[PDB]
Amino acid sequence: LLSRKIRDYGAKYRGKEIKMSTEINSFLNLRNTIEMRIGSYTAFGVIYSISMDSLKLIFQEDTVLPALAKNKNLGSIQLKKNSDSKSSAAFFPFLSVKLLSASAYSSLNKEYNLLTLEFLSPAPEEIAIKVGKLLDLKLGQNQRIHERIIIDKDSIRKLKIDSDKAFIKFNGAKHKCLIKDLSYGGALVISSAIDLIFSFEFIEIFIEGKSKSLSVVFALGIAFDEDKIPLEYTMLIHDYFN
Ligand SMILES: Nc1nc2c(ncn2[C@@H]2O[C@@H]3COP(=O)(O)O[C@H]4[C@@H](O)[C@H](n5cnc6c(=O)[nH]c(N)nc65)O[C@@H]4COP(=O)(O)O[C@H]3[C@H]2O)c(=O)[nH]1
Ligand SMILES: Nc1nc2c(ncn2[C@@H]2O[C@@H]3COP(=O)(O)O[C@H]4[C@@H](O)[C@H](n5cnc6c(=O)[nH]c(N)nc65)O[C@@H]4COP(=O)(O)O[C@H]3[C@H]2O)c(=O)[nH]1
Ligand SMILES: [Cl-]
Repeated sequence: LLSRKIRDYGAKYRGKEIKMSTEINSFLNLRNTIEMRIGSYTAFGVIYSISMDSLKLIFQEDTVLPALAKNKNLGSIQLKKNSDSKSSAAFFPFLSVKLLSASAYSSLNKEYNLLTLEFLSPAPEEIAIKVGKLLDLKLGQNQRIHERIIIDKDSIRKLKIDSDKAFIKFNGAKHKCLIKDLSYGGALVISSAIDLIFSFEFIEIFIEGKSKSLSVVFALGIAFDEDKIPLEYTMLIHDYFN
């Protein structure tokens, strides 16, 4: 019944995911740090996204990925509940996984792998049913699923960007703007539907998007083109939550 609903969501949402943020971890009661075991080898990584029967994990390069290859691309992971507890009660049993895919990328002169891992036995049903509900909301595009990061003294310190200064380009002209908020999928900027390019100085990152709201200086809401978002931007937002 619950099992059946989870099987239906598995089929419906094959290939889809929910990116992690503070509010998602809170809802799911799932810590974002996770231990992988490959025989007696062990390493901690961070969850990037979760799906109905798989999840994506970030590790440093030259750690888990070669270790998995030596073990026929099988390992086990331990999900923990969203607390600092060291009690047995905070942990789910280790679950068997198999590596489906991996990519390589850079951050701050350090190299990382993003690993897609499939559960070889049922994920905890309490988590699976909530991931399916989040995927229903993502499909609908009727309400927000993630928090937006408001740009202020505290968040600018945590984000790996230097300031609130950015640029908006549209109709062959580039204007200054101030970033007011950021999220995985867009931004609100202030300055003085249309296609545009949002950019800011970084290690200039350019993101193509479309206007969604304007209101009066002018506050402009932007939806980044969903299939084109630079991995470096996505990881900047993920880093903020981690
Ligand atoms: N198309 C589009 N327009 C957007 C989007 N984000 C903001 N806006 C526009 O900007 C207005 C201000 O949004 P806010 O200051 O975040 O203030 C919002 C926010 O606090 C809240 N709100 C509305 N929808 C949601 C939602 O799905 N989730 C959450 N958490 N808050 C929401 O209600 C307030 C007023 O909402 P509105 O009267 O609708 O007024 C919204 C709406 O016209 C977006 O993703 N898409
Ligand atoms: N940081 C930031 N991102 C922005 C802003 N405006 C749009 N976006 C981004 O653009 C995505 C798609 O906007 P939508 O197509 O209007 O699709 C929106 C819209 O239909 C609705 N929605 C969300 N918030 C509001 C709101 O305040 N008011 C209204 N009327 N609808 C909202 O829910 C859908 C999904 O919202 P999200 O998952 O947040 O996904 C939003 C968000 O990632 C902005 O002011 N700041
Ligand atoms: Cl997502």
